[PDB]
Amino acid sequence: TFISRFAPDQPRKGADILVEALERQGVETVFAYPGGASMEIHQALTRSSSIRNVLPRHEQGGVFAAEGYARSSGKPGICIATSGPGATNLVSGLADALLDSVPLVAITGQVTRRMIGTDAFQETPIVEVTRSITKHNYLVMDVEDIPRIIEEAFFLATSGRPGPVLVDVPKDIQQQLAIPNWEQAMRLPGYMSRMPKPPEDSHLEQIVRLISESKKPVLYVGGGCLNSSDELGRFVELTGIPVASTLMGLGSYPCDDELSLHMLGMHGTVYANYAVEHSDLLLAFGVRFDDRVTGKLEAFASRAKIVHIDIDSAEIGKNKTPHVSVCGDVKLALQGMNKVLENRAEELKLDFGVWRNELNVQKQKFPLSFKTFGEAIPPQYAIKVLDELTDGKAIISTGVGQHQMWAAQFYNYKKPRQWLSSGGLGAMGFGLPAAIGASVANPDAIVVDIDGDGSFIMNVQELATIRVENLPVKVLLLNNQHLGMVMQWEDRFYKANRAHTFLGDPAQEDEIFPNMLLFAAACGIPAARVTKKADLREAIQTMLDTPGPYLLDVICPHQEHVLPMIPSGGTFNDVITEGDGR
Amino acid sequence: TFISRFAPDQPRKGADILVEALERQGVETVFAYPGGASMEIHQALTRSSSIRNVLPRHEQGGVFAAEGYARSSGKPGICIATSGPGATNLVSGLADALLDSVPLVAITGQVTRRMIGTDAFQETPIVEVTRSITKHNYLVMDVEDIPRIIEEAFFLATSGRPGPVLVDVPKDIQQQLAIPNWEQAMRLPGYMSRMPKPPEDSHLEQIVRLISESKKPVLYVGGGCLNSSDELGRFVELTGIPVASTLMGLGSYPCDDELSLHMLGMHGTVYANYAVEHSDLLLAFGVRFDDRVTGKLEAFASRAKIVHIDIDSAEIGKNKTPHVSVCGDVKLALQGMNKVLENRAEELKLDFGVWRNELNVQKQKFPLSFKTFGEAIPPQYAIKVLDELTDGKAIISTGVGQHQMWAAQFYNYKKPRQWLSSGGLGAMGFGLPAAIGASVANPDAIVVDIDGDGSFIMNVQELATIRVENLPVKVLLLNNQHLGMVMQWEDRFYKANRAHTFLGDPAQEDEIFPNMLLFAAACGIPAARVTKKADLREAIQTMLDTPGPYLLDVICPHQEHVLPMIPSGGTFNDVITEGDGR
Ligand SMILES: Cc1cc2nc3c(=O)[nH]c(=O)nc-3n(C[C@H](O)[C@H](O)[C@H](O)COP(=O)(O)OP(=O)(O)OC[C@H]3O[C@@H](n4cnc5c(N)ncnc54)[C@H](O)[C@@H]3O)c2cc1C
Ligand SMILES: Cc1cc2nc3c(=O)[nH]c(=O)nc-3n(C[C@H](O)[C@H](O)[C@H](O)COP(=O)(O)OP(=O)(O)OC[C@H]3O[C@@H](n4cnc5c(N)ncnc54)[C@H](O)[C@@H]3O)c2cc1C
Ligand SMILES: COc1cc(OC)nc(Oc2cccc(Oc3nc(OC)cc(OC)n3)c2C(=O)O)n1
Ligand SMILES: COc1cc(OC)nc(Oc2cccc(Oc3nc(OC)cc(OC)n3)c2C(=O)O)n1
Ligand SMILES: Cc1ncc(C[n+]2c([C@@](C)(O)OO)sc(CCOP(=O)(O)OP(=O)(O)O)c2C)c(N)n1
Ligand SMILES: Cc1ncc(C[n+]2c([C@@](C)(O)OO)sc(CCOP(=O)(O)OP(=O)(O)O)c2C)c(N)n1
Ligand SMILES: [Mg+2]
Ligand SMILES: [Mg+2]
Ligand SMILES: [Mg+2]
Ligand SMILES: [Mg+2]
Ligand SMILES: [Mg+2]
Ligand SMILES: [Mg+2]
Ligand SMILES: [Mg+2]
Ligand SMILES: [Mg+2]
Ligand SMILES: [Mg+2]
Repeated sequence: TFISRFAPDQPRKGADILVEALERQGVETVFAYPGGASMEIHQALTRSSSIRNVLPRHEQGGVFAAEGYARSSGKPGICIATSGPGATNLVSGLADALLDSVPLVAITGQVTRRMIGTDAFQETPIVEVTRSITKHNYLVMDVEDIPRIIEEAFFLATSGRPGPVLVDVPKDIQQQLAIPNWEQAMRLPGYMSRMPKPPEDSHLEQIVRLISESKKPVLYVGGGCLNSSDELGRFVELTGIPVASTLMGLGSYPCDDELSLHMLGMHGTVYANYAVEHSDLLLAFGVRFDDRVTGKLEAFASRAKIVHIDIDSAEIGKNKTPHVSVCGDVKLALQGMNKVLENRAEELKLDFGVWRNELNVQKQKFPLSFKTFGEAIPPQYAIKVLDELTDGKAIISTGVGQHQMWAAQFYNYKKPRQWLSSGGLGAMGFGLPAAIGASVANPDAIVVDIDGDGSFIMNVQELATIRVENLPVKVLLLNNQHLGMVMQWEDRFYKANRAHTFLGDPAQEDEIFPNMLLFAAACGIPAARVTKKADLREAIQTMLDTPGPYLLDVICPHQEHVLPMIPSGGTFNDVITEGDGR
Repeated sequence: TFISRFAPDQPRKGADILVEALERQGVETVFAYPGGASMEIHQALTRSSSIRNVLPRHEQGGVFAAEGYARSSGKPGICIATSGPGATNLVSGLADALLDSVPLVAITGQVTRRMIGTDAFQETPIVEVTRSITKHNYLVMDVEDIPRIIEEAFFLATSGRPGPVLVDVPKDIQQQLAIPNWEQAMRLPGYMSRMPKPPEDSHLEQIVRLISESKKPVLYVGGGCLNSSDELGRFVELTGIPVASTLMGLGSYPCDDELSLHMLGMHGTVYANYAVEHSDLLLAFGVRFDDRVTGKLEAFASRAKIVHIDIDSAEIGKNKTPHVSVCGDVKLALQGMNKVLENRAEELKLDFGVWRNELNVQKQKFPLSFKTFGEAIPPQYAIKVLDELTDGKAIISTGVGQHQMWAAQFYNYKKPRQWLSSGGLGAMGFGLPAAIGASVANPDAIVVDIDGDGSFIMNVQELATIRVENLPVKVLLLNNQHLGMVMQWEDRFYKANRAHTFLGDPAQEDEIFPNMLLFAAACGIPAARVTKKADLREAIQTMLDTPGPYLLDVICPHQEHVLPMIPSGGTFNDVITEGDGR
């Protein structure tokens, strides 16, 4: 039973109704940067005893923190910004949350209703701007609509295929007094009628039928399974089907497991892509057949009967056409199939040991590998050490590029929501703010941002946030002085012709530039650099053991390449397994 | 006569046609951050001998630098970004260029034409996103359209009311070979037919008629006069009409002049707003009657006959209704009126010395003023010293907030395009990147970014750009540890209740946090802090005299308030002339 801070017959500002609407949704933390058009909302926030604000240093930091909070917890992330430049600074995070299906509620102040459309001070038509990069959005045109719109926004952000919802609030509405009605019905008839039903036995029985008729089945699991860890693990017990995972799926099934093929796709393992190439049954659970995974679609799982279970009917049959499909929550489908697989266990007698052995041979002939050169630190190796000293139990966020691939390849995620990474939009500068949100949501966890030097500098101002919020964020900075992934493509496809990929100072080209230790020092954050592989284990242990935030600058030879690699639009037969920038 | 690097019968990549299209427009400098979907464009850029790239550390830095380049030079600023997160990171700069009418051409890489609409890797529907915040934009659907679209984009960005134009280029189009045709006609029939004619004598003669019948005329000049410095100065010679200027107009008429009323509006001088309040003729040249200037519209220039000259007919009669108008280039109108005023000089005998004296009394009773407390540095005073040691000849860029108002109030701009400031959107984080673009366009000028500690940290990563580009950018950081302007409004309208406006570390609240000197040190930029007013003159001289970039952290009491202040929607009779946070 909720207790308002206001008498139920007492008028209060729209801003106060908006904050109480958040309290009534269970919101505990928001990421809010104030300005003129949201001041009223900030004033109302100080009157709340149950909502904490984490002040970022840039609204892009605020929205990426909100995403970290959501991805690391399964709760919606809440960001708040002023009008105009506040709102436009959210845009990369909105697009990012929409592409990765992350639940987010973004609230923007706006000029007054009578000023809308007049090229007013700090006016942006943010509802127009963000229509194509949000799941839904709203312009509040009457203070009495605030309760319903906030309720609809959380409902839409968190139900179905999750995503971002933006709510735009004119300053005059924030100031208007009213008595809220907390019992209005949501006004979403179409969306609620198009919500998937629980899966039917008919369809689940057909999937189990297909499994029992198959000799080479592969599971293809993605971000849709992040709430299905238990059900999926049980399903693999009852079937012994080996598991390939997308970049968004990492940790749905444990990486340190004998049935795990690890990641498939452009930079997937040779054995994961082999499994899919030669499978005769493809169980695609919570995946969207993106071409970073599939390569050339006609060549992808070309001898497989394809089962697709997705909560979004628009995904089913979009790129690849399944033989069987379920439109619904993969968690319910797994539960239902598990009962069938348990009851008919002795009748079914499922054994894929011959397929599993065929894959385990590929696993032994073509494992993930890296070279050690003299005493230079291999980035791959630094991530393996971090895995060992954290016992695969850290929350890992990353930037985008080679280090992101290595954080996926060389750390064994044990649970979903340990891995926080921008996959569909691939936004640099995500890792540090995302780690801020993850640490706020999981204040007892080990939180490590595995970052690149180009990604890290983009939202470096959030080091200040980490300090004043006294968050124990660890930064494993893999520093190769380049835009590594663009550099790799220059090496393989442009004859190593460099086009603006070097991030250091060309006037002193053998100096580490910038000196990231001084960024940390500027914000009172302990830091160290490590250059020799022999010093790595101790350096990483110091970072872990030192209380509070810590930056470790890990210097890496820049000629490393992420392998394997299927070029864009290619087939398994195109996989590249050797080479680097030397 | 232009010399291609390609034979005129030789096919080359669309990327190479795009770069040569820029060369043919006279482009010398671009601000380009590479990614996968723009790599081809970056490769083609390295093949150009005439185009230099300035690599920013964040695309928001790139676009704000492009704006600095444009505002400081009168040329279009050119920024280039990859697809997806590259493109979304431009958005605040696009909206900013559209609100301040800054010419800008933004080029974004895009996924291939067949991938558009498939939720592809790093795909953003950027043409949809930016339609309402650009003057125009384009999606290139055929390599043969590149010459025409680039020509149209520069034409639209620079003609008429200038603004940003975005061009979105699919990666397959960048790779396609073709032979460009450099002689296609622009396809802009409607826009070119709606282009204003040279002003008619009928309308110019009526304006001079009104002047000669007036006893209290005021000039109200804005960003539209930035190319009319000579004509406007001559016009003031022939008429002796005193000049009030908007924040975007600063320097069109010299600040250090006896006829200058300085800035009008919410934070205008008492005498400028008085002049307008009591005028009987308002000459509104290159201004858009924004309500940061007008306050309550009915009360604004309520006894004046209003003349409005604007290049955009949509502005004429929008907010205030003129008695006379010219739709056209204010530079041509001034030239035309100057001939009339010269020929009929002895017949007209214009003398407003009685009005000018009435204003000069207001100038003496209510000048701009500040308090000095002990040995604390007044920010107002620090800007006056900078004015003196630079002889009012520096290019000044700023962030947004109190320091922005003080940079407008206490520096005497002598020419247009010395002042680079975000006025309509008011985007924090603009000052440092804008100074980068200004220094690249004016490599011999004194370039000073007068910044606040909240604005400065937002794009602090561009310190790296300044270093490797070896740009002599000076940073006068006015550091009050707060979001000053939001703090001021908290003081006057919310009983000093602080809602997330303190930027320092509350655990050690009397320490300067962060330590901006270490940000500069991280990027190899000389820096110093100054805290005592007696040390200010020397500290600023050191910054000016030390070659190359330099950061000066100027510590300021946070209780300062920008005065005067007409509250939003108010009238002259509401002006606030005293008070602060003490
Ligand atoms: C540099 C770089 C390289 C990359 N290379 C690779 C790569 O080699 N391999 C790779 O896998 N990725 C790679 N990507 C990531 C990539 O672009 C996509 O982000 C990823 O492939 C898509 O993940 P997904 O298929 O799991 O779909 P998601 O984006 O995770 O979407 C989840 C899907 O499940 C559905 N869903 C959600 N909830 C449920 C539910 N309860 N029940 C049923 N369905 C549900 C949604 O409707 C959607 O279809 C790379 C990214 C970058 C930046
Ligand atoms: C914190 C803050 C406080 C502010 N307070 C103030 C304030 O007290 N005073 C103030 O003035 N501003 C203030 N502003 C700035 C403000 O919001 C607007 O940016 C400014 O008032 C508008 O400038 P402008 O009228 O010159 O129009 P601009 O934005 O400069 O537009 C120029 C106008 O001229 C036209 N034009 C362009 N070229 C030509 C040409 N060749 N011939 C004819 N017409 C042309 C365009 O069509 C347009 O109508 C403040 C901003 C901030 C961030
Ligand atoms: C905190 O410092 C400042 C400064 C400033 O102008 C310099 N504005 C704002 O808030 C706004 C932000 C955006 C639009 C605004 O316009 C506005 N808002 C109103 O809300 C009631 C009324 C109004 O009357 C014109 N104008 C306003 C505004 O508060 O005027 N805050
Ligand atoms: C499927 O076939 C194609 C063809 C093509 O251009 C011919 N583009 C794309 O998608 C992209 C979309 C966006 C960026 C792209 O470049 C890119 N993609 C990467 O995927 C991980 C990495 C990378 O590193 C530089 N560049 C690519 C890219 O496939 O080149 N796919
Ligand atoms: C906001 C933004 N701008 C540009 C991007 C385009 N990309 C990339 C890619 C893969 O999307 O190909 O396009 S990755 C990348 C370079 C990575 O820099 P690093 O972290 O310091 O080095 P690391 O050694 O790769 O770990 C760029 C420039 C991007 N995604 N986001
Ligand atoms: C991207 C962005 N986010 C928030 C903004 C809303 N505003 C402002 C305003 C005037 O637009 O009122 O809204 S000014 C301001 C605080 C200024 O920080 P400072 O430079 O360190 O301190 P100074 O002492 O004022 O010089 C904020 C938070 C903004 N405009 N841009
Ligand atoms: Mg605002
Ligand atoms: Mg069947
Ligand atoms: Mg080793
Ligand atoms: Mg790097
Ligand atoms: Mg790209
Ligand atoms: Mg008349
Ligand atoms: Mg003094
Ligand atoms: Mg930044
Ligand atoms: Mg400040």
